[PDB]
Amino acid sequence: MRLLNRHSFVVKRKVSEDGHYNEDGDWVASQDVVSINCKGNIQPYIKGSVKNGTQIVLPEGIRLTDTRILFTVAELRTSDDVDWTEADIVMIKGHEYEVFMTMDWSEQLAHTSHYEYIIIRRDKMNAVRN
Amino acid sequence: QLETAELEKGIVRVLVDVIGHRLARDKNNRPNVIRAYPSDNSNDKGLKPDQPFITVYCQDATTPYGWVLDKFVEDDAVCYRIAFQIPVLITVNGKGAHSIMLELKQRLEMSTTRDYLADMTGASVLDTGAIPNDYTYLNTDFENSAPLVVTLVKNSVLKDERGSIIERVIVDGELVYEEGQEPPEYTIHLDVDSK
Repeated sequence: MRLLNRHSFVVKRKVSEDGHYNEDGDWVASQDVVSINCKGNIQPYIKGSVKNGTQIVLPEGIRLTDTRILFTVAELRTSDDVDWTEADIVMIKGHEYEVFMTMDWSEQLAHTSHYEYIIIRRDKMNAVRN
Repeated sequence: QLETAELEKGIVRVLVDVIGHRLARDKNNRPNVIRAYPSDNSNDKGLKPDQPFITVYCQDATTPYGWVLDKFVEDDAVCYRIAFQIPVLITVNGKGAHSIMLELKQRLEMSTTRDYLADMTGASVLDTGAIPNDYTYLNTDFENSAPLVVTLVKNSVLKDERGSIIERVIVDGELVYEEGQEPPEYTIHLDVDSK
């Protein structure tokens, strides 16, 4: 019973890596997004500044943010400006997450090679298309 | 009407045609002119484009020209015209950014370019600031950036859907001999219509 596959989530990958800038000037993300279940371990990230499940009392309201670490064997990507990659979205309890920062232990050992990801909850924002 | 989003869109199309022969091309062979802080629906961010690319950013929108420039009456609606002044920040990033930025300045003064910019935006250039040759340290090397603050002026016309203009006047007047005289000496009743 590997702990590396305890939790099971759904990842949205922008498979059709297009991500072009329209003639007007705005950003048009990939039109084709697929959602396939993966497996991994999601744990709170405890390191100094990083805040987990912390409500921030702004003079505009109360915003909530969190940062979890993700141990998994899947090769989730992150937004890259050279290969025109556009990150991966993890889901916990419905809320969308983003894979900022990556550690790549892919080849090192035999039965223990794994990726470590830092997933961050996406802030609430009004959505406009382009 | 004035919309900052539309103004930035209009500028980007102009910069593509005006200064495009010196920037980079994407997979659709489109010169890399982007709007600042790119973002699609919700939180879908935008990747940093290739080198020599141009970023357009409308800094703010001030009105130092008075609250209302004029108030006219359209068909059946009162229309206010306010005068705005929009500082747009055009910045070129990449190696040899200063040379690229200098060409645009010497090209933003040509009458043909400004006439093109006057169309599809509706604004006219007021002045162009100075170009600082900026070197910033990203992670390993220094990225050249040449910001420039182009100041635009535009008139925005908005209609007040609660105008209800005057079309009839009813005047009641009295003539007296001294201040008082509860019974007026002569009474005037007027009724003027637009028909």
